[PDB]
Amino acid sequence: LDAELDQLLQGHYIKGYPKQYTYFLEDGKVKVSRPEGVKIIPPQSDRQKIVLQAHNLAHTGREATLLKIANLYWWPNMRKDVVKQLGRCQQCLITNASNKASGPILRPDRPQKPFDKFFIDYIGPLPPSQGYLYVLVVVDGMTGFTWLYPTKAPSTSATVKSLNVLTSIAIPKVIHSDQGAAFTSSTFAEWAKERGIHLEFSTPYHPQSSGKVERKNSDIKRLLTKLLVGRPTKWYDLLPVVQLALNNTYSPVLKYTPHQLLFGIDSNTPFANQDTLDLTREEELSLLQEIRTSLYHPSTPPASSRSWSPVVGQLVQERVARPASLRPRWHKPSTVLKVLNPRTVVILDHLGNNRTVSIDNLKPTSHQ
Amino acid sequence: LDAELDQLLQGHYIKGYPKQYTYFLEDGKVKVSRPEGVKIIPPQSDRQKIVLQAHNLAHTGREATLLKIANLYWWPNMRKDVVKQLGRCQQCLITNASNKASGPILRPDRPQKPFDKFFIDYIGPLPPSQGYLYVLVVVDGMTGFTWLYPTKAPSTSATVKSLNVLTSIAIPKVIHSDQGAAFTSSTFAEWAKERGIHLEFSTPYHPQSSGKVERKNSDIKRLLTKLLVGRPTKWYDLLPVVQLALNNTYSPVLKYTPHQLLFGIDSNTPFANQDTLDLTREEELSLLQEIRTSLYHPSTPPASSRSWSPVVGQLVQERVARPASLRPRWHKPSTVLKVLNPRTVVILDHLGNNRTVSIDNLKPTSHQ
Amino acid sequence: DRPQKPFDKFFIDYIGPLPPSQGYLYVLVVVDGMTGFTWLYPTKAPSTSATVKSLNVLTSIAIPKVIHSDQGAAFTSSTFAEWAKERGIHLEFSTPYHPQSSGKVERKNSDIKRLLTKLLVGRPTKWYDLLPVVQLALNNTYSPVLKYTPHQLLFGIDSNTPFANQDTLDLTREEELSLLQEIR
Amino acid sequence: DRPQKPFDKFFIDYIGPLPPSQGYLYVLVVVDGMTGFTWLYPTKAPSTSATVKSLNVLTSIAIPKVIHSDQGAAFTSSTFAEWAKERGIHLEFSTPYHPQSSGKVERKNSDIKRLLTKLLVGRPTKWYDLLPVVQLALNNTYSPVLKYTPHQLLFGIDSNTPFANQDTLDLTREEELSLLQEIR
DNA sequence: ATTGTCATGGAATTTCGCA
DNA sequence: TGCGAAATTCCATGACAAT
DNA sequence: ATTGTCATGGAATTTCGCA
DNA sequence: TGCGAAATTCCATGACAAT
Ligand SMILES: [Zn+2]
Ligand SMILES: [Zn+2]
Repeated sequence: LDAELDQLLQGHYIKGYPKQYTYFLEDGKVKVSRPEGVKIIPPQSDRQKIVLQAHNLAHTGREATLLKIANLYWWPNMRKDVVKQLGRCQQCLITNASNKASGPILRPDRPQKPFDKFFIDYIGPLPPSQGYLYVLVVVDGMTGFTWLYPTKAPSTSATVKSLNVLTSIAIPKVIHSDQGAAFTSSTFAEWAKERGIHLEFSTPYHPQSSGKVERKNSDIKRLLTKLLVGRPTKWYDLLPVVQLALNNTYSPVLKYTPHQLLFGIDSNTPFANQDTLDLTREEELSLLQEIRTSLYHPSTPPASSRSWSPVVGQLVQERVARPASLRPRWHKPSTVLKVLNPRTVVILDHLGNNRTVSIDNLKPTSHQ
Repeated sequence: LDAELDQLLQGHYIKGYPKQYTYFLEDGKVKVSRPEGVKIIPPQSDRQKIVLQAHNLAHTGREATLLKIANLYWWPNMRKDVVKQLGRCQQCLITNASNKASGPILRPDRPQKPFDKFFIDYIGPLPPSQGYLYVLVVVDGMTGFTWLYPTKAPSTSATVKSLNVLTSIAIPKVIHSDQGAAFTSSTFAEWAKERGIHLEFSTPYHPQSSGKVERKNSDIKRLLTKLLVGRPTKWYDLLPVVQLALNNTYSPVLKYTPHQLLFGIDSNTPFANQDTLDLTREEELSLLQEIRTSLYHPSTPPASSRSWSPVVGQLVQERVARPASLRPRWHKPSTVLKVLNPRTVVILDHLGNNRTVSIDNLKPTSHQ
Repeated sequence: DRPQKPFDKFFIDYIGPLPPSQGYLYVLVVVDGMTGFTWLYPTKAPSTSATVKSLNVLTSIAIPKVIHSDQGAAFTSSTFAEWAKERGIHLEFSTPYHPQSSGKVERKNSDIKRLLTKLLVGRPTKWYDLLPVVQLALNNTYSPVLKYTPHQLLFGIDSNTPFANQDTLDLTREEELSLLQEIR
Repeated sequence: DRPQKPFDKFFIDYIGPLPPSQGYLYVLVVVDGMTGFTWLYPTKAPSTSATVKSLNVLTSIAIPKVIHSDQGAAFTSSTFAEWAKERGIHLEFSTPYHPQSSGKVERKNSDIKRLLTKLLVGRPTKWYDLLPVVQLALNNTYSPVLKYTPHQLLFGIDSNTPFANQDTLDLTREEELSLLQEIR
C-alpha cells in the first residue's frame, strides 16, 4: 500500500510495476502516465473497496467492471482483483445465468426383456371427459408397449387401482417414475414392496429421465388431437382405440411394432404381418429372442464445444425449482460429493442434505 | 385395375411390374411371389382405399404406413400412393410438427442516430409495489439508452402519459412495438400521428423482433433481482437507480455505455471517463459521430443443415396462437403472396385475409 | 396346416353367480387356446353388455381371430354378433348341451374353478381383490404337456413371479367343513 | 482551463405560483449551462421536497457536477444539501439579491418566462399539458452566439422536430388585453 | 440414490431391374 | 458392370414434459 | 405491412515488458 | 526477435419474451 508506492516515487523497481513508466505524485495521489492516459494508482489497501464500488454500480461481470475501474485507476493485475470479487458476490453467483452447457446425454441401455422396467407418468389435466381429467400412462421399457388408464386425479389411489389391473398380466422388476406426489407417497412404496417391485425415480425436475413415457405422451396426445378434429374433446372413449393403435404402429428405425416386440406375433388387427405363419410358436419365440437383442441402440452424441462435466468436490449450484418473480434462479453454491455418472451427481447442499441431481439442473460456480 | 391385372396373369409385360416374377391367381386374388413373400396385388381402383385404411389406423407418416401396407400388399410405386394420401390428410397436416428449421436470422442495421427508432414494451406483472405492477421499457435503438416507467396496467393511457414525459426530451422518428393491446389501439395510433411518429409493429407472436427491448428487460429484471436479495420485492423505488445503473454500464463488445453513445460524455456518475477533458464540445461531438458509425455489427449466422426459406406461391401453415388442449397446433394451409424478406412473408390465409407473419411461425406444408 | 398360435382362438365363459364382492357377481373367463393364457373380468351379470364391456378391455390389448363359447344367451345375442363382426372376429359355438373346447382349455378351466373355490372359502366375499393374483398363478403354472407356462408361451421369457410351490387345489378337511357350513 | 461541457453545471430556479393546472402551481426550471438545454418539472410547492422529488427524476438520466441557484429556501435547506452531498453534487449559490448565472442562461430563462406567458394567456390553466412542447421548442431554438440548438449540442445530431418558424414571444395586441383582463 | 426419446419427411445412399 | 429409378436408410427437427 | 440481442466467463489470440 | 505473462478479443451459452 503506502510502502510500495513510496519506493515507486523515487524510482526503485517494484515487481508488477513496469519500469518504463513515469510514476509521479500530484494532488496527494500516486499517478502514472500510461498510453491511455494518466491513471491514479491506489494503495493496495484501497483496491478491494474500489473494485467493489465499481462492480456494485450494476453488478457487472469481468470486462464491464474493469472498464469502469480503468477510467480512473491503474494497478498491476487488475482483472485478478476484479475476478476475486465476482467470485464473492453472492448476488451475482445466484442470479447470473451459466454460459457452460451440460455434457452430452447418456443413451441408457434398452431393458433386456419385457417387464424388466416400466416407465409411468400422468398426462393432464385434459378437458373433462366423463369426469375424467388424467391419463396414467405405462410404458414397458423394452417393448414400448403402452397401457392407458383414465383417472380423476393423478393420485396414489388411482395409480394403485390401475396398476393392480395391469399387474394381473405380469409383474415388472422395476417401475421408474418422476418425483410426482402420486409415486413418492409411502403408500405407493408399500404397494410396491408388497409385490417385489423396485421403485426407481428420476432426478428431480428432469423429464428427460422419463423420456420413454414422456415421448409416448406426445404420440398419445397427437393421435387424440387428430381423432378429435372438429368434434368436442371427448377423449375418454378413445383411450382404448389409441392404446391399440399405438401398440400396433411400426417404429421405422426398429421395423417393429411394440405389440410385435411384446408377443412376437400380430393379433387379429388390420394388416397383420404373416411372415411366421409356418413357424411353430417355439420357432417364433426363438426368432423373437433374436430380434429383441439386435434392436438399434443410439449412441452418446458429441459434447458441445463449451460443456462441463462434474468433478468430485467441485462447487456447483442447483437451479431453484419454482423461483418467485424477481428472485434468484440459483441456490447457493454446494459441493459435488459423488459423481454417479457423467450426467448425474450427489451434492451436499450447505444445509446440508444429500441430493441426487441431474447436471441439467446445475451450473459450475464461476471464478473457482 | 381389372384390365392390367388380366394381362399380367397370362404373362404379357406391364410397365411397373417387374417381368422376372411369377404373377398368379389364388382365392380370387392376383398375387405375386416377391423375395419377402407372397403379396396380394390389388386392382388399381382399390389402392387408395387400402392406403387410407392403413394410414388411418394411427395417422402414421410415410414409412410407418408403408410398413403396414407391405404386410399384405405389393404394387408398383407404393410410397407414391402413400405420400399422395399424407398430402391430403387434413388432420395430419395441421397436427404434425415440422421437421424443417427456419432460415438463419437477420441482423437488422443499427439505427443511425439516437431517436431514429425506439423499441418499447411492458414488463409484468411484477409483485405489487406501491400499487404498481408493470414497467414500460423504452429502448433507443441506436444507443441502447433506456427509460423506465412504472405503471398500474399495460394500458394505452399509461403509455401515453409516460411517453409524453419522455418526448419532452426529443421526438423519435419511429416507435417499434409488439402487437400488444396497448400499442395497437387506435388511440395510440392517433397519439402518434399527432406527433409525426411512425408506428412499426413486430410480426405477431415473435418477440425476437423486439429483441432490443426484450433483451434489455432481461438486464433490468436481473439487476432488480440482485438488489432485492433477502429483502421484500419493493422494486418501485429502485427503478430510477436501475435505469441510471444500466444506462451507464459498458457493453464489452462496444466498449461504450449507452449514456456515452447518447451524449458523447459521462455525467457526474462514479468512475466517469475523462479522456475528452481537453477537447472542446465540438471536437467531442466530432469524435462521437465517428464512434457511432464504427460500432460492431453482427452478421447473419450460417443456415442450419435442414432449413427452409419461403417462396412466392408456396403452401405454408401458420402456427395456431394459443391452441386449446388436444387441438391442432397449425392452421390450414395457406399461400405465400409476398416474400418481404427471407424471414418475413405475407400470406393469404384461405379466409382469405392478408397476414404479415414471421417464418418462425410457419411451416412449409408437407408433401407438396 | 399351419401351427397353432396365440390369438388364434379365445375360449370364453362365465363363472357364477358368486357371493357379491364389491358389487360384482360373475367372472368372465378368457383363455387363449394355444398358450393357455387366462384373463379374468368381474361383471355384474352374464349379459351381452357386460361381455362387450369386458371384452372391450381385452381387445384393447389383443384381438383373437376366433372366439369360442357355449350357446349362452350373452354370446348368442345379435348384439354380441354385431360386436364381433365389427372387429373381424369370427364367433364359434359348441353345440347345445355338448360343450367342447380342448384338453388344455378344459383342464385350464378346471383349475380356475378349483383355484377360485379354494381361495374363496373363508373369505367368499373378498374375491374381487384376489383376481389379479389368481391370474398370475394360473399363468405361471407349468404345463405338463408343453414344456412351458402360459406366460412363457405368450411372451417368450421367464416371469418375475415363478410359482414354484404348486399347492393343492384340493380342500383341507377344515375348508371342506367351513364351506359346507357357508351353504346353510 | 478545460473547455466547458454538458453536465458541468445545471442552473435551477422556480417559476410561480401560476394558475393551478391539474393540481400544480410551480415549474422547476433546469438549464444546462454549456448547451442551454432545458428541463421543466411541475411541482405543487417551491419546497425542498418537491425539488428533491423532481431532481430525482432528472438525476436518473444525468447528474450535474454543480448545481447553481439563488438562495431560495428550498435550495438552502440542510435536507437539500444532504441530497446533493449523497450524489457528489456541489451546490453553488448566487449572493442574496445579486442573481447571476451566465448570459446564455439569463437569456434562456428570459425566453422561458416569455414563452410561458405567451402560451398561458387564453388558457392559463392548461399549462401542465403544454410543458412537453414548450421544452421541445426551447431546446430546438437556434442560439445566435453558438452555431447550434441545445438539442444539437447535447446529442450531436439534428432533431426530428426543427422549429423553423421562430415566432414572437411578444404578445399580440389582443393577448395583451385578455391578459390584462385575467388579472382583475 | 441415477441415466432422454423417437415420429417425421426430405436427402443421401443402396439396391433393383434390365442389359 | 453399368445405367436410371425405386427402395431404403439416414438424420435434423421438434415436442413430450417437471413438483 | 417487416427483420433478434447482448452480458457473461473461459479459451484463444495478441500485445506487452524485457532482453 | 523471442520469450512468459498479461491484456484483449472471441464466442457459445442462455434468457428476455408473446396477444
Ligand atoms: Zn455482484
Ligand atoms: Zn392422417
